[PDB]
Formats: sequence, C-alpha cells, structure tokens
Amino acid sequence: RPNNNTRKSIRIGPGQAFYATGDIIGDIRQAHCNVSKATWNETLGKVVKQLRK
Amino acid sequence: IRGELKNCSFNMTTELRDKKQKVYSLFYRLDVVQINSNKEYRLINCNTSAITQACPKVSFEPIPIHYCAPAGFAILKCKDKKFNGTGPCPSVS
Amino acid sequence: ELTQPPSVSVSPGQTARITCSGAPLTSRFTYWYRQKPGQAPVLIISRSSQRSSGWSGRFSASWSGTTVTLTIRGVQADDEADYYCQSSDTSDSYKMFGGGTKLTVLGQPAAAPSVTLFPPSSEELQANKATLVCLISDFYPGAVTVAWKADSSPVKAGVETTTPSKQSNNKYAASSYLSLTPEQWKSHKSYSCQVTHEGSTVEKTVAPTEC
Amino acid sequence: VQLRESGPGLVKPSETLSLSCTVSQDSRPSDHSWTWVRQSPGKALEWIGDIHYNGATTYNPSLRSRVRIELDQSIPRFSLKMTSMTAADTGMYYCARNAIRIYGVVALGEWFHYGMDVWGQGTAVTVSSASTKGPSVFPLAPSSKSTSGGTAALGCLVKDYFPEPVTVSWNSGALTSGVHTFPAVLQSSGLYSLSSVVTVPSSSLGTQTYICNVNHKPSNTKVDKRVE
Ligand SMILES: *[C@@H]1O[C@H](CO)[C@@H](O[C@@H]2O[C@H](CO)[C@@H](O[C@@H]3O[C@H](CO[C@H]4O[C@H](CO[C@H]5O[C@H](CO)[C@@H](O)[C@H](O)[C@@H]5O[C@H]5O[C@H](CO)[C@@H](O)[C@H](O)[C@@H]5O)[C@@H](O)[C@H](O[C@H]5O[C@H](CO)[C@@H](O)[C@H](O)[C@@H]5O)[C@@H]4O)[C@@H](O)[C@H](O[C@H]4O[C@H](CO[C@H]5O[C@H](CO)[C@@H](O)[C@H](O)[C@@H]5O)[C@@H](O)[C@H](O)[C@@H]4O)[C@@H]3O)[C@H](O)[C@H]2NC(C)=O)[C@H](O)[C@H]1NC(C)=O
Ligand SMILES: *[C@@H]1O[C@H](CO)[C@@H](O[C@@H]2O[C@H](CO)[C@@H](O[C@@H]3O[C@H](CO[C@H]4O[C@H](CO[C@H]5O[C@H](CO)[C@@H](O)[C@H](O)[C@@H]5O)[C@@H](O)[C@H](O[C@H]5O[C@H](CO)[C@@H](O)[C@H](O)[C@@H]5O)[C@@H]4O)[C@@H](O)[C@H](O[C@H]4O[C@H](CO)[C@@H](O)[C@H](O)[C@@H]4O)[C@@H]3O)[C@H](O)[C@H]2NC(C)=O)[C@H](O)[C@H]1NC(C)=O
Ligand SMILES: *[C@@H]1O[C@H](CO)[C@@H](O[C@@H]2O[C@H](CO)[C@@H](O[C@@H]3O[C@H](CO[C@H]4O[C@H](CO[C@H]5O[C@H](CO)[C@@H](O)[C@H](O)[C@@H]5O)[C@@H](O)[C@H](O[C@H]5O[C@H](CO[C@H]6O[C@H](CO)[C@@H](O)[C@H](O)[C@@H]6O)[C@@H](O)[C@H](O)[C@@H]5O)[C@@H]4O)[C@@H](O)[C@H](O)[C@@H]3O)[C@H](O)[C@H]2NC(C)=O)[C@H](O)[C@H]1NC(C)=O
Ligand SMILES: *[C@@H]1O[C@H](CO)[C@@H](O[C@@H]2O[C@H](CO)[C@@H](O[C@@H]3O[C@H](CO[C@H]4O[C@H](CO[C@H]5O[C@H](CO)[C@@H](O)[C@H](O)[C@@H]5O)[C@@H](O)[C@H](O)[C@@H]4O)[C@@H](O)[C@H](O[C@H]4O[C@H](CO)[C@@H](O)[C@H](O)[C@@H]4O)[C@@H]3O)[C@H](O)[C@H]2NC(C)=O)[C@H](O)[C@H]1NC(C)=O
Ligand SMILES: *[C@@H]1O[C@H](CO)[C@@H](O[C@@H]2O[C@H](CO)[C@@H](O[C@@H]3O[C@H](CO[C@H]4O[C@H](CO[C@H]5O[C@H](CO)[C@@H](O)[C@H](O)[C@@H]5O)[C@@H](O)[C@H](O)[C@@H]4O)[C@@H](O)[C@H](O)[C@@H]3O)[C@H](O)[C@H]2NC(C)=O)[C@H](O)[C@H]1NC(C)=O
Ligand SMILES: *[C@@H]1O[C@H](CO)[C@@H](O[C@@H]2O[C@H](CO)[C@@H](O[C@@H]3O[C@H](CO)[C@@H](O)[C@H](O[C@H]4O[C@H](CO)[C@@H](O)[C@H](O)[C@@H]4O)[C@@H]3O)[C@H](O)[C@H]2NC(C)=O)[C@H](O)[C@H]1NC(C)=O
Ligand SMILES: *[C@@H]1O[C@H](CO)[C@@H](O[C@@H]2O[C@H](CO)[C@@H](O[C@@H]3O[C@H](CO[C@H]4O[C@H](CO)[C@@H](O)[C@H](O)[C@@H]4O)[C@@H](O)[C@H](O)[C@@H]3O)[C@H](O)[C@H]2NC(C)=O)[C@H](O)[C@H]1NC(C)=O
Ligand SMILES: *[C@@H]1O[C@H](CO)[C@@H](O[C@@H]2O[C@H](CO)[C@@H](O[C@@H]3O[C@H](CO)[C@@H](O)[C@H](O)[C@@H]3O)[C@H](O)[C@H]2NC(C)=O)[C@H](O)[C@H]1NC(C)=O
Repeated sequence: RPNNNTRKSIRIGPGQAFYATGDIIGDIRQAHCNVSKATWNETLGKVVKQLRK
Repeated sequence: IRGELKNCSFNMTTELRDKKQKVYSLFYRLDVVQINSNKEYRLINCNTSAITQACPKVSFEPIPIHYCAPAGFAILKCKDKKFNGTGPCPSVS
Repeated sequence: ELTQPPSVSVSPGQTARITCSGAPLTSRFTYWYRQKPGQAPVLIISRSSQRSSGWSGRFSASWSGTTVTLTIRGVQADDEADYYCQSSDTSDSYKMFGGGTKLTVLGQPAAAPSVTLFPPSSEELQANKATLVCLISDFYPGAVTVAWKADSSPVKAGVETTTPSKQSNNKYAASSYLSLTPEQWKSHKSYSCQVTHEGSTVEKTVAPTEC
Repeated sequence: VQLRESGPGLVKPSETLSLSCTVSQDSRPSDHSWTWVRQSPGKALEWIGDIHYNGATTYNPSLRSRVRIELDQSIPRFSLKMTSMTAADTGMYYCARNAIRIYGVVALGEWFHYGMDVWGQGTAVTVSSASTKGPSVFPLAPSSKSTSGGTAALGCLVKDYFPEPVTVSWNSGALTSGVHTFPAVLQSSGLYSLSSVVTVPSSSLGTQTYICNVNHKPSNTKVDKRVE
C-alpha cells in the first residue's frame, strides 16, 4: 500500500484513544498486487490438465 | 477543479463528558454512506451492529499453530501423495 | 471547443487575468503557453504532482468553476505575446484548442521611423526590368502611407504594399515594395519617396547617377 | 533534449503529405509521448493526434478522415500523414513532445500529464499549386557619405521565390549583431519578394565586406554572393 498514513490519536473519554487516519503524505496511489505472468500461466495450465481427466 | 477517500468532520465526545470536540479524520469509501449542497454521511456499521476498535499493539500475522492429540488418542497422517478426494490411504503415519 | 478571450489589455507592472472556459475542466488541468512572433511556444505552467504546479515561477493560477484563471505575477513589463490553452477531454481522447489572448502593455512611446530607402542599382536595371526597391521599416502601429511620387507630387501609380507584422519588441514591419519597368525608371524624373505618419515625418531622396 | 522537423514543405491541393520529426539526445524517449500541431494563417492554433511508443494512436475527430500517424520502431523519428483535406489547412506545422511524468504504476492510471515542454524549430507549409522559379541573386549597394562612422545601409535583396520559408545569413553566419528580415506580399503574380537588410558598424569596409547565403528553399540553390 503506497499510502503514507499518519497516526492521529484522539481521546473519547479517558484511557480510550481512537486512532484515525491522519493526513496523507505523498500523491495518492492505489494499492496493488504483483503476479509473475510467466509463473501464473503454467500454474493455471497444470490445473486444466488435471481437471481434464 | 482520483477521489476515493473523504475528509470527514464530525462532533465527538472528549475526555470530559461535559465538553465536546470537533476533529477531522479520513475514511475509505463504502465504509461510509450518505443519508438523504453539503453531503452528509454515516458509518456503514452504525446501521447494523455495534463497533469495537482493534487493539493498537496486536499482530494479525498468521503464525504456525500445531494441533496435537490427548493421551490415548493419535492423529493419522495420509502420506499418500496422490489422494483423490478421500479413500483408503495405503501410507499412514 | 472551448472559450478564450482574444484581446485583453492591462497596465504594465500590474497584475493581469487570463481566462479559458469549458466543460471538461475536470479531466486534465489547463495549460496555456505563449507564442512570440515567429517563435515556438514555451511552458508557461506545468504540473509535477497535485497542487505544486503554479507556485513560484511567478504567475500562479486559480480554478473557480466553469472557467479557470491565470493570475500572473505583479510585473508585466515586456513579457507580451499571444497565449492559448491546451487541456484534454473527459474521455482523455483528443485535445481541443480554443484560441486565446494577445495582451499589450500601454505606456510605451509612439512610432519613430529611422530606415533609409534603397534604389535599384546594377544587375537589375540591365536585365529587362529595373523595378523599384522602395522600402522603409521600423514603425508602430502601421497604416502610414509611403505615397511614391513621380517627380515631386505623389502619383498613386500601381504597385503592391505589405501588411505590417510585429518583430522583436512589437515593431510593425513587413515594409512596402514597388514594381515598374525601366521605361519608367530611366525616363520620367529623379524619383523620391515620403512618409506621412503624423506631426513630423522625414524621409530620403533617390536619384541615379551610379555610373 | 533537442529535435527538429524534417520533410517537404509544399503540396498540390490533392494527394497526401509526409512530415517527419527527428529527436536525439533524449535520455528516455520510450515512455514520452509525441504529437503534432498546426497554426492556421489566421493565427488560430490547433491540435493533432497523440502517439506513443506502446502503439496508441488517436487524432482529432475533426481531422480523423485524413490524418494517420505512425511511429518508427528502430530509432525515434515519427511521421504524420494527411490525406484528402489539405487546402487552407496549410500555414505552418509544429512538432512537440507531450511530456509524460509518471508518479505511480503504469497500466493502473497514475501517469498525469505535463504538457508540451520541447518543440521543434517550426516549419511552414502552404498549398497553392504552381511550382518554384528560384531566387535571383541581387545586391542593393551602399553610399560613402562620410569617412567617419555612422548609420549603415546595406543590401542583398532578392525578387522571386515561391515557398514562403526563407534562408538568409550574413558573412556566412558570423556577425548577427544587427540582422533584419521583413516579409513580402504575393504581389498578385504569386511569387513573393522578400528582402533582408543588415545594420553592421560602417566606417571603412575593405576586405571584410560580408556575404549573403541565399540558400534557396524547395530546390536548394545556394548562391553565396559578396557585396562591394
Ligand atoms: C509491482 O510491479 C509494479 C510494476 O508496474 C511496480 O510498479 C512500480 O512502482 C514504483 C513505486 O513503488 C514506481 O516507481 C516510480 O518511478 C517514478 C519514475 O521514476 C523513474 O523514472 C525516472 C525518470 O528518469 C528520467 O528523468 C530523470 C530526471 O530528469 C533523468 O535523470 C533520467 O535520465 C530520465 O530522463 C528522461 O525522462 C525525463 C522525463 O521525461 C526527460 O526530461 C529527460 O529528457 C529524459 O527523457 C527516474 O529519474 C527514476 O530514477 C530514480 O529512481 C530510481 C528508483 O529508485 C533509481 O533506480 C534511479 O537511480 C534514480 O535515482 C525512476 O527510474 C517516480 O516518479 C515515482 O515516485 C517518485 O516521484 C514521485 C512523483 O514526483 C515527485 O517529485 C517531484 C519532484 O519535484 C515533485 O514535484 C512531485 O510533486 C512528486 O513529489 C514521488 O511521489 C515519489 O515519492 C518518488 O519521488 C516512483 O519511484 C514504478 O514506476 C512502477 N513501475 C511500473 C512499471 O509501473 C511495483 O512497485 C511492484 N511492487 C513491488 C515491487 O512489490
Ligand atoms: C505468509 O508468510 C509471509 C512470510 O512470513 C508473511 O509476510 C510477513 O508478514 C509479516 C507481518 O505479518 C512481516 O513482519 C513485519 O515486518 C515489518 C517490517 O520490518 C520487516 O523487515 C525488517 C528488515 O530489517 C532488515 O533491514 C533493516 C534496515 O532496513 C535492519 O535494521 C535489520 O537488521 C535487517 O537487516 C526486519 O528487521 C523486521 O523485523 C525484525 O527486526 C526488526 C529490527 O531490525 C525488529 O524491530 C522486528 O521486531 C523483527 O525482529 C521485519 O521483518 C515490521 O514493521 C512489522 O512489525 C514490527 O515493527 C513495527 C514497526 O513499528 C512495530 O510497531 C511492531 O511492534 C513490530 O515490532 C512486522 O515485523 C514480515 O516481514 C513478512 N514477510 C517476511 C519477510 O517475513 C505473510 O504475511 C503471510 N501471509 C499472510 C496471510 O499475510
Ligand atoms: C482535511 O480537512 C481539514 C479541515 O480542518 C484540513 O485541515 C485544514 O487545512 C487547511 C488548509 O487550508 C487549514 O487552513 C489553514 O489555516 C491556517 C491558519 O489560519 C491563519 O491564516 C489565515 C489565512 O487566510 C487563509 O486563506 C486566505 C484566502 O486567500 C489565503 O490567502 C491565506 O494564505 C490563508 O490560506 C487567517 O485568515 C487566520 O486569521 C488570523 O490571522 C491572519 C494572519 O494573516 C493572514 O491573513 C492575511 C490577510 O488578513 C494575509 O495577508 C496573510 O498572508 C495571512 O495569510 C490575520 O490576517 C487575520 O486577521 C486573523 O487574525 C489565521 O492566521 C493558515 O495559515 C493556512 O494558510 C490555511 O489557510 C486549516 O487550518 C486546517 N484545519 C484546522 C485543523 O485548522 C486538512 O488539511 C484536510 N486534509 C488534508 C488533505 O490534510
Ligand atoms: C511518510 O511521512 C513521514 C512523516 O513525514 C516521513 O517520516 C520522515 O520522513 C523524512 C523524509 O523521508 C525522514 O528524513 C529526514 O529525517 C531527518 C532527521 O529528523 C529526525 O531526527 C532529528 C534529529 O536531528 C536531525 O535534524 C536536526 C534539525 O532538527 C539536524 O540539526 C540534525 O543534524 C539531524 O539531521 C529529529 O530532530 C527529528 O525530529 C527526526 O526525528 C530530518 O531532519 C529531515 O527533515 C527534513 O525534511 C522534513 C520533511 O520530512 C522537513 O520538514 C524538514 O524541514 C527537513 O527539510 C527529514 O525528516 C524522517 O526521518 C522521517 N521520520 C520522521 C519521524 O520525521 C516518512 O519518511 C514518509 N515516507 C516516505 C515515503 O518517505
Ligand atoms: C458540532 O456541534 C455543533 C453544535 O452542537 C453543531 O451545530 C453547528 O455548529 C456550527 C459551528 O461549527 C454553527 O455554525 C456557526 O454559527 C455561528 C453563529 O450561529 C448563530 O448565528 C447564525 C447566523 O450567523 C449570523 O450571526 C453570526 C454570528 O457570529 C454572524 O457571524 C453571521 O455573519 C450571521 O450574521 C445562526 O444560523 C445560528 O443559528 C446562530 O444563531 C456563525 O458565526 C459561524 O460562522 C457558523 O455559521 C451551526 O449554526 C450549528 N448548527 C447547525 C445548524 O448545524 C454541528 O453540526 C456539529 N458538527 C458539525 C456537523 O459541524
Ligand atoms: C442499512 O442501510 C443500508 C443502506 O440503505 C441497507 O442496505 C441496503 O439494503 C437495501 C435493501 O433493499 C438495498 O436496496 C437494494 O440495493 C440493491 C443493490 O443496488 C438493488 O439491486 C436492490 O433492488 C433494486 O433493483 C431491483 C430489481 O428487481 C428492484 O426490484 C428494487 O426495487 C431495487 O430497485 C435494492 O435497491 C440497498 O442497496 C442496500 N445498501 C447497500 C448495502 O448498499 C441495509 O438493509 C440496512 N440495514 C438495516 C439497518 O436493516
Ligand atoms: C476417487 O477415486 C475413488 C476410487 O475410484 C472413487 O470412488 C469410486 O466412486 C464411484 C462413484 O461413487 C464408485 O462406484 C462407481 O459406480 C459407477 C456407476 O455404476 C452404475 O452405472 C454404470 C453406468 O453409468 C453401470 O455400468 C453400473 O453397472 C452401475 O449401474 C460405476 O460405473 C463405476 O464402475 C463404479 O462402480 C466406486 O465404487 C468407487 N470406488 C471405490 C470403491 O473406491 C471416487 O469417486 C473418486 N473421487 C473422490 C472425490 O473421492
Ligand atoms: C516481489 O517483489 C520482489 C522484490 O521485493 C520481486 O523479487 C525479485 O524478483 C526478481 C525477478 O527477476 C529477482 O531477480 C533475480 O533474482 C534471481 C534469484 O531468484 C537473481 O539470481 C538475479 O540476479 C535477479 O536478482 C529478484 O532477485 C527478486 N528479489 C528477491 C530478493 O526476491 C518479485 O519479483 C516480486 N514478485 C513478482 C510478482 O515478480
């Protein structure tokens, strides 16, 4: 997650402290997942071979 | 004038029960919903059930947990590599 | 398919205002650039991420609602040219340009000619047409007539003139040319041109006798 | 860092035109996207097609019927084509680079635009049929009114040529301390009559009398002529 979240603790009564998202630092970037396309194509293939039978 | 989070201002109790305080906070989309010029929102869970904050210093990382039997009991392991669905396993431990 | 004011004028050393109005002002910022006479445009304003765009080069810009503003810096001395607008569409497909402004600074003095007239000499007059090199330059604004004379009185005659075009620091130019045969250059009189702007205007005589 | 246009600069009203823009010294021209523009003679700028190294083409919908842009793969030097519609469209066309500064991950949508940052030298094209005649090399002469230094009149004018662009230089590109160039009109005949004056310090001009390039334009007919 590229977002740089700052911690803002605001008390709501005693001892209790809510941890809100602060103010973001840096340009907003969407979270992502990387999958090796090479590695993925064969794993998906071996399944359809086993599923064949 | 790219927008998927919202800058929320709202009114919330402080340490003293008598006084109140206004502070901002950011929330992700879908976690909040509109009600009916100036947009007005509400947490999606306040409609349904209660809410409790996760503890600040708690690890949600999965670590290996072992299941083991009680005296007079034993766990049997299927050491057969090919094990279509379930059936008689020739290699047991 | 956007709107831009073609002509705004403002005082030098003071702040100015440029507008560009349109609907897809939500998809991709603004841009402008400036067009000097006979030169390529240059980035007036840019975007490196989010708000840090206008800032401190000078200039600065504001985006109200339908139209955006280019609140330029305080000093406006001599930085004068034509300004356009770029931007893209809501579907990112294609880009529309909707013209733009040409601003002018006041307080600058008036025209003051200082170019000597040239006569055709050698090479030309020996071919078939001596023609008439009858030029002058350096003036602003234009609309001053050269009125080429036949002897000492302005003959209207028949030759072309060029529409003034700016160069360097304003300075309308393009000059004016003439075209007659040697049967009129080597046969009528001594020739002399004039300048009639307003008030005091001086010029130069011709005459041949090169050989 | 630098780039200049390239290609022929006139066209008959029919048929198509090919213009190419070479770019060099760029430290990374793959990600950066390129584009063409035009400026009508009535001083009205416009936009043409976006092109990128990935293979994405999209041009102005008011011009899509004619324009078809292509990018050469081996080296950076893209080209622009325009089919049927060509009359009046002419005037002058520029080559510019759509600067793409990226801040996040590609293919997701984190590639906001920087706009034009570097343009070409700027070439001119006009459609009007006819052909070129070529320049006629010519000197306009000076007068020695006073031995001492004063205002200087110089001349190296030329009467004819068809393409609007012009190439003029003084002393074969040495001292441009006071070079001038003024446009000309069609004088009804079609060919324009551009003249160029220079204002250099005059006092005693003997061996350094300066020269004129006269490089010509559609057909290169460089006629270096020296003044007396
Ligand atoms: C899963 O897989 C995906 C694959 O899709 C992975 O995605 C990848 O995610 C990362 C981030 O996690 C992301 O990195 C981002 O890179 C960009 C671009 O920087 C790179 O390219 C730069 C361009 O170089 C050009 O310009 C410089 C400077 O002028 C020249 O020196 C160069 O020669 C070159 O010049 C050419 O181009 C310019 C521009 O057109 C022309 O002017 C020139 O003429 C010429 O043509 C490089 O400079 C830069 O290199 C630097 O960093 C690298 C890496 O550390 C380093 O190896 C190298 O030595 C060098 O020191 C990169 O190669 C970054 O912009 C971005 O964030 C940074 O900038 C952000 C925005 O700008 C900020 O700063 C400006 C400055 O004022 C400011 O004004 C702005 O407001 C703003 O604050 C900033 O927010 C960030 O904080 C950074 O500073 C990222 O670094 C990858 O692009 C992305 N990959 C792909 C393919 O999408 C993902 O990570 C994977 N997940 C994993 C690994 O788990
Ligand atoms: C499937 O399995 C995978 C693999 O296990 C799993 O991925 C792991 O996920 C866990 C969390 O769920 C990750 O653990 C977290 O790591 C956080 C980031 O720090 C990491 O990397 C540090 C790198 O240290 C090297 O380099 C530094 C300098 O850069 C140098 O000083 C070091 O010496 C070293 O060379 C690493 O150090 C750090 O953890 C150890 O060391 C630091 C001190 O160096 C110490 O403070 C740590 O306690 C620990 O001994 C870590 O590996 C880390 O922030 C996070 O929480 C800790 O730090 C925060 C920061 O404030 C504290 O608040 C908090 O109290 C904790 O102390 C936590 O440790 C783990 O890294 C992933 N993978 C790896 C590489 O093992 C997936 O999650 C699993 N699948 C699922 C379901 O998700
Ligand atoms: C999520 O939402 C939260 C909501 O709170 C965001 O947090 C907020 O972020 C904003 C960002 O704008 C903060 O606003 C800041 O306010 C401070 C403090 O206010 C002082 O300065 C004010 C200046 O006026 C502002 O607006 C004018 C409009 O043109 C601007 O030109 C100017 O630059 C300022 O932005 C003063 O009005 C105020 O009044 C008193 O002092 C004045 C001092 O002189 C100022 O004004 C004169 C003109 O009078 C100027 O010439 C001079 O340069 C200077 O600006 C005095 O004149 C006046 O009479 C009064 O005595 C204060 O001094 C500013 O300093 C910042 O510039 C900015 O405006 C919010 O404060 C902040 N919320 C909180 C908790 O307060 C949060 O950012 C968001 N999420 C993100 C993305 O983080
Ligand atoms: C997500 O956001 C967070 C919050 O900003 C980022 O956290 C900070 O990021 C910056 C930049 O990456 C880090 O780098 C620098 O750290 C320097 C050290 O500061 C720490 O130690 C100081 C000790 O003394 C040092 O500073 C003094 C001056 O006060 C010097 O005389 C001395 O020689 C030392 O250099 C402490 O005093 C200080 O409190 C810190 O604990 C900073 O000096 C440096 O500041 C520069 O940049 C600041 C903006 O970040 C700017 O406001 C300053 O004016 C200055 O230009 C800079 O912070 C920090 O270490 C890092 N941590 C914290 C807690 O601030 C986080 O990096 C970011 N994620 C990403 C993507 O980077
Ligand atoms: C947080 O909790 C509060 C209180 O329970 C919630 O209520 C709103 O709180 C805001 C402040 O954040 C109020 O807005 C402010 O009203 C100020 C004065 O209000 C009085 O006059 C108003 C009309 O303004 C005139 O008089 C003022 C006097 O200063 C002049 O400055 C103006 O120019 C006008 O002449 C009346 O409408 C109002 O009823 C009062 O009589 C005003 O000075 C501030 O500028 C600001 O407008 C707001 O009125 C409160 N109530 C409402 C209707 O929301 C609040 O909602 C909680 N959290 C949130 C969501 O913010
Ligand atoms: C808490 O408040 C939430 C928010 O109101 C509420 O969840 C809502 O439940 C209603 C139940 O009707 C949802 O309304 C539906 O929304 C879906 C998705 O858009 C529609 O497909 C549904 O049907 C529509 O289309 C049908 C086609 O046949 C029509 O027949 C029908 O009339 C509708 O047009 C229907 O609109 C609503 O979307 C959710 N909101 C969410 C979760 O987004 C929830 O029930 C409340 N819980 C409590 C306190 O009971
Ligand atoms: C994993 O492998 C196991 C070992 O092979 C599978 O177990 C087998 O599962 C089948 C189906 O549950 C059992 O019975 C079969 O029945 C069919 C149907 O017979 C009837 O119809 C046919 C024509 O369709 C007809 O010819 C017959 O006369 C009957 O009228 C038979 O065709 C099969 O031959 C077979 O008898 C098997 O007995 C069973 N094998 C055993 C004893 O292990 C298991 O299904 C596989 N999958 C999973 C998820 O475990
Ligand atoms: C997950 O993120 C990591 C980086 O945090 C990526 O890991 C890196 O993947 C590259 C793939 O080429 C590895 O490059 C090569 O690794 C081999 C050893 O396997 C090494 O001999 C080569 O010299 C070269 O470095 C790189 O090492 C690797 N880094 C590590 C330490 O794992 C990874 O690729 C990402 N996942 C996906 C979807 O690719």
